[PDB]
Amino acid sequence: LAKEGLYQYKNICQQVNIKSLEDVVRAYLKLAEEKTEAAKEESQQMVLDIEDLDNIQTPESVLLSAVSGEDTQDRTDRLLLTPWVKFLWESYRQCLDLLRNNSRVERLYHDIAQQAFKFCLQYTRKAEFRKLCDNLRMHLSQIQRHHNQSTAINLNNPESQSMHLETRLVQLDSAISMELWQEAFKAVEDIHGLFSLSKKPPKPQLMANYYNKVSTVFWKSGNALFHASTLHRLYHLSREMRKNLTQDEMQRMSTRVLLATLSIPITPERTDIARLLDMDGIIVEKQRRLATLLGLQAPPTRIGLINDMVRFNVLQYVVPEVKDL
Amino acid sequence: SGALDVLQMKEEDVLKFLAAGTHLGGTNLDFQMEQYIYKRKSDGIYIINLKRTWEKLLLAARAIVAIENPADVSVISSRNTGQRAVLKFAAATGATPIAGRFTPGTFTNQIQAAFREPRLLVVTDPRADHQPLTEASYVNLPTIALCNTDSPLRYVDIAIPCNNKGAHSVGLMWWMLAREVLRMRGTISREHPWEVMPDLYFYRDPEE
Amino acid sequence: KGTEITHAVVIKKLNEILQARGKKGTDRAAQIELLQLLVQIASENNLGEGVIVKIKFNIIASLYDYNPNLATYMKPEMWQKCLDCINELMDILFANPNIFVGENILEESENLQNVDQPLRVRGCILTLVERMDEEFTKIMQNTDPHSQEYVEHLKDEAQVCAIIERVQRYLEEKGTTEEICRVYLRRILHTYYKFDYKAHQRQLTPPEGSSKSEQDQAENEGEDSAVLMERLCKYIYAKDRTDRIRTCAILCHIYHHYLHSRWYQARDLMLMSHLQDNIQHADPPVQILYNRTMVQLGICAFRQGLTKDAHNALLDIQSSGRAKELLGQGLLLRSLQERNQEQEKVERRRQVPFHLHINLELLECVYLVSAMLLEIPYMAAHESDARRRMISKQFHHQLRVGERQPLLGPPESMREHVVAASKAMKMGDWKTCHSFIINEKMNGKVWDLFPEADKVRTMLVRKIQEESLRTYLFTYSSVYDSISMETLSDMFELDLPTVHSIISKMIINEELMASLDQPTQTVVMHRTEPTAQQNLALQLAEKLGSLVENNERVFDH
RNA sequence: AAGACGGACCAGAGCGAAAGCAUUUGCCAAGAAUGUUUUCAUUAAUCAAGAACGAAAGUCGGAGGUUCGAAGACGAUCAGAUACCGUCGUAGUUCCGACCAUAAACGAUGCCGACUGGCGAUGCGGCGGCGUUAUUCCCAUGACCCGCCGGGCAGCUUCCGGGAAACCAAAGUCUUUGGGUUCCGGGGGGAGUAUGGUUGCAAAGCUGAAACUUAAAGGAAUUGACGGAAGGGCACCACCAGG
Repeated sequence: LAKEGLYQYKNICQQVNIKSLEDVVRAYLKLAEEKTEAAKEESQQMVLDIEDLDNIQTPESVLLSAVSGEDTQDRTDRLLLTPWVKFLWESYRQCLDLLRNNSRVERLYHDIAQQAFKFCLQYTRKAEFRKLCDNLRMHLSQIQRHHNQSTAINLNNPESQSMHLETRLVQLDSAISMELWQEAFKAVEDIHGLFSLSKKPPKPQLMANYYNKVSTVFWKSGNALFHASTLHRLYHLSREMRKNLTQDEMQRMSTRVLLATLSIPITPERTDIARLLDMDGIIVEKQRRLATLLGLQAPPTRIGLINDMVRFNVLQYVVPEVKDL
Repeated sequence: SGALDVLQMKEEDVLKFLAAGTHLGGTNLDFQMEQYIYKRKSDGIYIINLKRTWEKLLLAARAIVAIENPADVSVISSRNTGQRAVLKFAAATGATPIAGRFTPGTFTNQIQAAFREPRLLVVTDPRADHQPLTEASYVNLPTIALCNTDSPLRYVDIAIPCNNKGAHSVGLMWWMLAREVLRMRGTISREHPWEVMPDLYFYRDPEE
Repeated sequence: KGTEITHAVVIKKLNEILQARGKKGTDRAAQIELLQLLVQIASENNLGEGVIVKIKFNIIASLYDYNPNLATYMKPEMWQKCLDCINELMDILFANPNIFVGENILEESENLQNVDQPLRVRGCILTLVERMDEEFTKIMQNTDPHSQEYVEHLKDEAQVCAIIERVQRYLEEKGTTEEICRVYLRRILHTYYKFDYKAHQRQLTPPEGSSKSEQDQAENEGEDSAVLMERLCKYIYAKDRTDRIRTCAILCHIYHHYLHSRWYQARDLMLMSHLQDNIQHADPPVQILYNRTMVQLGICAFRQGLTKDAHNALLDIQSSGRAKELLGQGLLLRSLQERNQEQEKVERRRQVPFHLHINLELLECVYLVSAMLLEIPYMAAHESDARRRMISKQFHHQLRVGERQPLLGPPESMREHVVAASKAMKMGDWKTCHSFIINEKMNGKVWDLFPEADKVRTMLVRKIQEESLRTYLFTYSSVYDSISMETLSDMFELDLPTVHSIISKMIINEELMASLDQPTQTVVMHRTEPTAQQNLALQLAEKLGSLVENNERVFDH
């Protein structure tokens, strides 16, 4: 699947993009079967495993669980593994798919996000992680080729929309937050420049608003000063689309503003006594720096960030219980 | 020896030995040139010893030096890569250049188109100059020969190991052997190296 | 088939297997099968039944030598052919005793004293059991962890351990005491990775209506004959001084003292036998077993809930990144140090089976959490603008790799559960640590590893409650000038004899200026002052000023 | 069906004392090479006698005769052919058990041991390699590459030396003549005939002359010339087309 793919590199770089796109369909039909090949035995070994009794195997369960032997089913795990030669090759093909990549901008960038979200949610969150670093590099180095590739034809803007989803889903689902949010932040920052290249498209910025709106949940989960950045970025980039798209959501928009008021100030005192000894100014800098990424460079305070939403006439536009509250 | 320091190879020489590729040799087994071989490459290509190159570059020059004439030193190059070089050797040393065919009989043959009276012969390749080497052996003529790791050695007096075939390894030694004699006898005196580059040397390479 | 007569050709047909091995080229499939042909053709009995005894002695030698011949690492079915016939030879031997060993009971077909040495062939039968054990050692090592068939091969260990009983019970203790280096170690070999889980089914199964027959009073004693024979041959490894195995046994005794017994013994026997030095000269794969042992000391430091000893048994281990290779599983390009593959082949043909692998994520949650409840009230004294004991290269520095993470959302990694609980520890709320540890180590099955883990949790319940009470007092110290004992007994859910052991040691050992009326249950502190903490912060500075000024004259004179 | 034979693969290759050995596979003991701090302690060397083996045809007796095929005969061939040729075919070929003991059994070239020059292969065994390939989960395999060791097959190559030259690391280390042991020749014949021995069933095999005959016989090499030897060119005293 790779030695033949090395032909499929050079043989199908011969301008039959009927053949190129159909093999991208086959590149899913690569993984469409061997996803199920595990997914049958996900039941079918566990058909046998439940048919096996653990009461008799309890000292072997001591040999299992006190060892943490963790009885995974390699019937799946190896039929899990063989579409990675089918998966990762197409990602490895992708940086070399220059001068049009439009069989793949339509499909494979999103078909990677199709295939990744299956196998990440199935087993492979660490094989997700480096691959998203790989994709971001095979986003970047493919652009750094610059062999007839641009963003302003909305080529990289759905490549964004795939890869941003590839970041934001695993983060929320279950991932280490320090690393893939940087894979999101390096996606969001560069593609803010690619939006700046592609004449800022407000609907992927509405998706970026949603990427903020995702993060407003997450930065009430992870960092209030980022939430100071993102909920202020949630509302105004929506309030731009209240002007740009003329949103007639006068119940929701009156209730997304109270959503934008109440959560936005609440920044209590830090509890980290070691981190003051361990140089807090580096941390607040990163709290500043990824707020410079979002465009709200200094992380705003409790009260003056309310007063941004107060002075702007959307505090008037609150569904008035919160306004009274 | 003369000024012993630059007579023990300077990096100007050392780079030029690498630049002309003189250190390389053939692939053939020797029994008289394997002493002059430094090492061999993977599956055999012989790195010759440039120490053996230089020490024979000194003494074969010293055989020419204290002959009061370069006229009875007939230097020989049937190879066209050395024909510019022996032109620039005879330009520098003043020796007698022999380009191309020996015309068998210049050393024998009373009745002949020519007759030469040398004392020492200098040879690019004793296989390419065997017809000099025959009439060297006929009338008691010693012969310096530039020998690679595939060269013949019969009737061959003091031999300077070089790659000395094809490349600028030919014209570097004629740059160097005219260096060594003007080092000994000349205006490049007192064992100083040349200020003349081997670009007055290396062979013509038909131009644009 | 070969020859249709009795004994005489059959020994020559026996020796022809024994002879044909010693060649630069030798196939050994025919050498095995003809021995079974000589089993059935020896239909005569003790003219031929004794011939089977050396045939079963030579089947295993033919079965063993058959697989460093093609591959590799013997097939376990070929090993189960060894497991079958070692059982079968002992089945012969239990019916045999000292017949065809002969010993002039009869001579033909008898006498293992005929060539040669009637105990040695019996002793090499025990060395054939080694051949069953050595490939099974490879079978435990060279079989995949995620493979559920690895559990299937591991089930045959008790069948080996049955023979470890069956040999030494048929022994005739010539084989016991001469091989007390090994035959005793064969009793260790089924003990020193074994569990308290069966001991919970042995000892903590109540003997009121279960262990009433002599069935649970013979097999359970055999489960503790192994913890007996180790102490029985402590004193025989006084004799069998065997420091490659003696130091190795005592560390496995310390395993039995930590796990299979009470860890107070394991703390003593490390101090007793002084195995800081013997491990070097005696085969540094036993240093790996030594590093396996002090890990399991820290396990039973954690099983007994001792956090300092969980830090201090992880002192020869967790002051270094060696602990990966202390199970023999480090990678070559993991650093610029691990070279090379061939030495990696030596170390990993050697080490280690997966049931002999252990949970390092537990070990990090052993190492990090144990100093987390220690160093945070310790540093809360330091971070109260009063520090002189800032210890470099500590869990403080193991916190630093997890500390500066501003992006860190939910705790999901093992360090992330520590660092979240560390911040919950810094808040002084004990309850918030329990969400970050106990549930998440059940999420990562790390709590799900011990039977003692409910106690270990309950031990670490109070280690969170008592010490976050200290960070409650350490952080809110300037304005607390009257401190209750009735409230704090109700707040942090801690009874008074603990609280009196807390608050006195909060007053005595921390040396806080604090009046205390334990009849009134009232702490009165009055620290005075927080702006004069800067006077303490300047006396942090100017006292350093006087020292190196003195040290300016100390070096120069 | 018959009986024959394993092509091509198949070589300056292997093995075997030669005479020799080409389907597979098995059995059988053998033999070489190699490697070998194994062993014997010099048992070694070469060889009249003596012995083994020794192609073929022949013969002895059969089988066998498919195929072929001395003889044999035609058909054709030629002045003559019995020959080549075509046809048919006996013995033979086929093979067994015998004799035979011969061959250009030729490498026209004693043995053994020593010594004297350059290279590149190949069969072989052992070894050296961050060598490649190759499998099992890879090693250890092997295919193979570089290198080495030998004992090979031999090859190429040079005032190694010789030789009448031819040629030859042997056909060298010879007049500066001597390793050892065996075998053989003394110009050419008559003639392996006579003579006797001798074997063999015979066929024949072996040992082995004289009278007389002769100043040449022979060997290489040079030069011619010749060829129903071969390769080049040209002329109407040669052709063609022609007159």
